[PDB]
Amino acid sequence: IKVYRYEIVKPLDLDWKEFGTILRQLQQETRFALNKATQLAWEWMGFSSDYKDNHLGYTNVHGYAYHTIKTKAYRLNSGNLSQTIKRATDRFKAYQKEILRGDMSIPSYKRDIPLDLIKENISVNRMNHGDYIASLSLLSNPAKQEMNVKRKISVIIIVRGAGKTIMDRILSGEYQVSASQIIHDDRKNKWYLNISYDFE
Amino acid sequence: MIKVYRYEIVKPLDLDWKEFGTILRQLQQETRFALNKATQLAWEWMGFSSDYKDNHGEYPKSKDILGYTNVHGYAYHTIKTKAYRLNSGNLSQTIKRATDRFKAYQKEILRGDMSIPSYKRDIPLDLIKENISVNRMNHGDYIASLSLLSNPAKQEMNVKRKISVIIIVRGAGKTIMDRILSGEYQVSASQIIHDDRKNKWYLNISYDFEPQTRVLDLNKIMGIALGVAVAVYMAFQHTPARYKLEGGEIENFRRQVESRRISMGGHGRDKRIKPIEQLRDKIANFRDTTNHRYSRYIVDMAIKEGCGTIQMEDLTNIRDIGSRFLQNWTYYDLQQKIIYKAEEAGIKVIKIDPQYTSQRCSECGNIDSGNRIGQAIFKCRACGYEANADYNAARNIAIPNIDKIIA
RNA sequence: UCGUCGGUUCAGCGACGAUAAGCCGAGAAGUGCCAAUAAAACGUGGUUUGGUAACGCUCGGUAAGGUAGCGCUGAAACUCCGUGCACAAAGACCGCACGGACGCUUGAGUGUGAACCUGGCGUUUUUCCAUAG
DNA sequence: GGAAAAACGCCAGCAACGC
DNA sequence: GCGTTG
Repeated sequence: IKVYRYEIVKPLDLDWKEFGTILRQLQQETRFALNKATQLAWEWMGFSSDYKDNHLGYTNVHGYAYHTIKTKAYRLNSGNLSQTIKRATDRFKAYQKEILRGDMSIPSYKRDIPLDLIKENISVNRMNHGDYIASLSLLSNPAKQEMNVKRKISVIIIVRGAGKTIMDRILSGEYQVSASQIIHDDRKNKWYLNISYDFE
Repeated sequence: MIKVYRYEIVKPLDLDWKEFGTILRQLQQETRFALNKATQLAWEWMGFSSDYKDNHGEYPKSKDILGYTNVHGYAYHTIKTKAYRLNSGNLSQTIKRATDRFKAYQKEILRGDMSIPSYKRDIPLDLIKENISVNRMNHGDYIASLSLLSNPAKQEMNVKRKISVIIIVRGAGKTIMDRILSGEYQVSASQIIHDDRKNKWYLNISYDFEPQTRVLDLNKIMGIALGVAVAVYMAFQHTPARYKLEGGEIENFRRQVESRRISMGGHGRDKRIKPIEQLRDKIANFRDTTNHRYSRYIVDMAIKEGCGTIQMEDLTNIRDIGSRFLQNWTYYDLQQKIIYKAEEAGIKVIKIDPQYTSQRCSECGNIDSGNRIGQAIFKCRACGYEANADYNAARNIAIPNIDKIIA
């Protein structure tokens, strides 16, 4: 259930300008969904005001927020958008009593946001040549029929030394990949992949 | 200009200390509530205005939706029910601070470069300038009378008038308070703060004052260099006088807290960390006192030589500032103290690019990387200039447009 | 050696405390742990409630200057003398003003020395451990 | 990795009128 | 002198 990051040198079938534009667009939609889910969690928990209610078939705040957000955040994969909205609504529910008491203001989210990835959308592969391919399902079908990306996005990851013990038990079958993220480092201009893994 | 002086509250006059402490803690809880709820209401108005411009076409008028020109006026009307114990002018100033911080930073908050500000537990108590009154008695006491409670809180706590405390007015605070009471200085909006180490309450008075007008020649410039063998070196172009600060006390304190940090359960996080924060607050207070001393010496040595302009480096793009003497200092704190004390003295502070400033010879201007040959001495090649490296650097700082001259 | 009080910070000095990097309470928001029960989203996923006291679990306690006893007198903290004014236990008193004598700093300021622009919020890296090359 | 600390950075420090 | 709103 622990994390290890793996720096991405390049995508295989793309250049570093198409892939970077795709990742900045996905970061914009991830931050939109994170802020809007906090607003809808504020509205759902009561909490609002008189001037907004003086101006639904959902069990929980996650489903209502998901079905509201998924129209405008259409470029993200649906499981990834669900994993993003779950993070925002669980952060609001873990902090709800201090928000009501006035020991805290609103939860907020930074610009250089991580991109979520459920375990159905992460693959890794070694070949006979020696490189390490991470296959990432990052887009939806209305986004893949418009950016004309044909397959899952395949990138090469630096697996050296300390993480090389970690990755092989992933490919053996001994480690299970949990939910991961794609993160960015602004000072290094470096994209990393925070692979979470399981052992019992 | 405006500065701050603190005064220690000895005792309340007509109350006991236990009731007075309970009242102060309750007003702290209400101040923190008011700050965090005003932040929440400003964020909610931001979201409502974005959704209104989406659904309608224009931004909504606050006076039609809320009933108020400002969101501060709506936040007062909301927060006033659960913050009924605060004095209403102090509550209005607190909500004004919260909504002004949210309003000034709204583009940075919308862009994601800044978080929405949350406010902490041990918060100061605001006091508008109409709620402060100090009086000196005939036997030498100083009474500060403070409006802290509302009209319901005075009835529920059995208080009839303002709360009067006794303050200690000694030293430079005697001079500040005597200039307050004669009208020469003017009180601004002030604070009640608390000190956990000594368990002391303080009246933190902000005062407006007009500084002393001098005659200083704007064409004379003093240059300040953060040396590698001494801490600060100061030089001039128009005069061969040179001043320096070396850290003997800095070098002594730096290993008397390194010889102490060589050795370094079940009742929470605030135990297991209580003796190390004493050492950390000691280090922070030492750096604050040292930066105040250094700043007063640097501005005093520019009053002495008639200079009207101070020039020093710019430390935002160096990244090897640990190679200087001081070695890990709060350089920003020192430079901000330099700036406000020079503005109070009448001197302009101009930060310049430290392009090379240690390879240039300061007598002709030839830049060679092999000029300094051992980190204390400076040898030129084109004129044979023999100097101290920090003095040569400080003399290179004191030239009026040296950052354009080098590059 | 570390700390407490002597107006604020750093240092000194006087007087004290110390196994204080100690010792003890209560409580249950969270990370575990144990029981059940398992939503949203696309078999995967992980939900909701209760208990438990292990916790860098939560909120607190716990040492540290001195002071005159018959409504008056006036004792006691960082130089002395005088004259006033104010003060009977104190988290709260040991102070203030004026005059002088002795110093100190550069005729004034000063009375242990130097200094005395803070508070709030944000950011991002650096520490410190754990870990593996 | 985790979980915090500390250096860097910025700005304020209300006003007018009514009971 | 506090309370409310620009």
